[PDB]
Amino acid sequence: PTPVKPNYALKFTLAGHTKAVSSVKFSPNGEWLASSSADKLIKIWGAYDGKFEKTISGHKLGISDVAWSSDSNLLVSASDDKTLKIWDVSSGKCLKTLKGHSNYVFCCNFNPQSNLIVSGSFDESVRIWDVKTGKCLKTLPAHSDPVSAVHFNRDGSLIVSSSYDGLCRIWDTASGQCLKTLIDDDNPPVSFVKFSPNGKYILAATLDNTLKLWDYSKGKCLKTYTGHKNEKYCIFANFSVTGGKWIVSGSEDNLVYIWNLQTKEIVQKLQGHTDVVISTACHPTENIIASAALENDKTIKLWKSDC
Amino acid sequence: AFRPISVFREANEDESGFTCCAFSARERFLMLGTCTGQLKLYNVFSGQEEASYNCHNSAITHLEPSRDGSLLLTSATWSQPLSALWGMKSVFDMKHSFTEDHYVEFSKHSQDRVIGTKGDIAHIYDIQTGNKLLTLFNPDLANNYKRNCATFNPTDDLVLNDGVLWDVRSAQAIHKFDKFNMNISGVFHPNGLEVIINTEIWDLRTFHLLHTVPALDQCRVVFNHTGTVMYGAMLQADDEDDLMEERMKSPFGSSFRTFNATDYKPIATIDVKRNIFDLCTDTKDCYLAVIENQGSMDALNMDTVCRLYEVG
Repeated sequence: PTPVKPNYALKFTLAGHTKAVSSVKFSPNGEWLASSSADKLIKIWGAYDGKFEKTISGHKLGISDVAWSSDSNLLVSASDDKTLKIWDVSSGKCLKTLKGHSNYVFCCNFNPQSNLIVSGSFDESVRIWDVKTGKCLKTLPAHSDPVSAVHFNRDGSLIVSSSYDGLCRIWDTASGQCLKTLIDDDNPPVSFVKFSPNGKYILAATLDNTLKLWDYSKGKCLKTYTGHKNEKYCIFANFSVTGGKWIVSGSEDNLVYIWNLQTKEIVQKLQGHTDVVISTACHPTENIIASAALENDKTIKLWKSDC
Repeated sequence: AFRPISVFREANEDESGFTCCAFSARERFLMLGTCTGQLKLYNVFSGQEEASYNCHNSAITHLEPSRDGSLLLTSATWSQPLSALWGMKSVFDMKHSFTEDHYVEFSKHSQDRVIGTKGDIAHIYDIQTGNKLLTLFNPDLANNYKRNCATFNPTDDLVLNDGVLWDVRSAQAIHKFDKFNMNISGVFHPNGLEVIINTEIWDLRTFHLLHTVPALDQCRVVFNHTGTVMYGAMLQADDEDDLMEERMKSPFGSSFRTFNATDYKPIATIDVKRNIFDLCTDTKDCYLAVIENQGSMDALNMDTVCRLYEVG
């Protein structure tokens, strides 16, 4: 039974990071939660009880992003030290150090097959890397400003990138060609983007307090979600699909916002964090939302909805 | 005469990351900040790393040790706090933080206060309590210097912020120096008689223009400890849509010059052929330590070395 509105409540608060928490990612098998911090550390927790599992170390500066491989065995991290790192989660060892970007790496993701990694950087480029060898396969002159997010589509044939230059770009993975450029009347910085689960839409956040669901092939904005505060930080956003169709996002008023995807009405606002909520994640099978907050908070919270 | 004495890179680092330096209280040892936020203590003659401490999670831009060896000021690139005051006596710890001040200096006569800068605003803190004693800013008199750095005068009774002269006692701006460049906000000459604001040398008493020094354009300056020679280095131009690999990458160009501290006439021009990150001298004005970046645009990272020269 899909509820009319969700009913998320706080169940766990995960402490341990000593600086702002930048990202939280549920492993695809639903067993684990990975968090990256400005404290240069990755941390692995139990997805359901929040039990601390381990710390993964190696980066020399803060970490912006982390991403699971499809089999939940590997992790890729993008750091301000200009590198990405591929990690064995079980051993916590750095398997590879992807070097190539000339400045901070902000975003990273595996493709569905997980043989490739895509990264975006402050250096305004997008890079496609071979996971096995760690060598950079392609360097796309993607934008004329820092790249805020990169994401593969369901079958890995398309990449989507967002940039402070106000543009979203759809790229052909195999050929590296830019297939589409989404522009808006105004071009406020695009602080986040990702494909929808079906792959036909992209969810793009702009630093004007707005989330937008786009049909990128046609370049039409289908849905707009507002009510939250987002002018400064690149806040991650999610499609929640396990108990109703929701859009979930952090906010600069320290709340987690949840909208009805179809109607665009706010259906819930989770309170508890004491600073900007910059990252949220939705468990792959259960109605669980992980949220992470910045320097004045430093904690991860798990919310569960019985509806 | 700048006779080479020693040279050394960061130990156990394929990409040496020295970014700033200052001689420590203990003779023969140099403090160096790094691009990974570390403060390291090195033997300047042997090149051996003696110590390393974590200070920030971003690169250190500037530091200053107090004269008595008990305190250290650091400023980072992109971390919280942005600047910090550390204790160096016995154990190394953080005494205080200055959250969003991108640059900090000690007071000069009595070093019981810190002056930090945030944009056009100056903050004056007490070293002991760490409390912000003063916030100096006037929108009427502001100049909006892009590289503004607030600073005390030698007797700590005057402050210079955004090209505005402030009386500390009354917290009242006494005079605005006109804006003749976009970046440099000026400093006090150690003689306490004049102010050096980019290419303009103003008299403190009469506000007359004492000197036009075109060679000081966009320069940061530091004096020997007898106040008789002034080293100046030109900041790296920021251009606009300049090539990547050229964007920032070093705070200064590859040259620094020496000036007679009384008539501001040139003495020597040294082009080390490597972008400069920082330079300093010891209390006795015997040596000049300079952080110089070797490498190429090919490099995605700096590869700096510290060179020690004999002050002729």
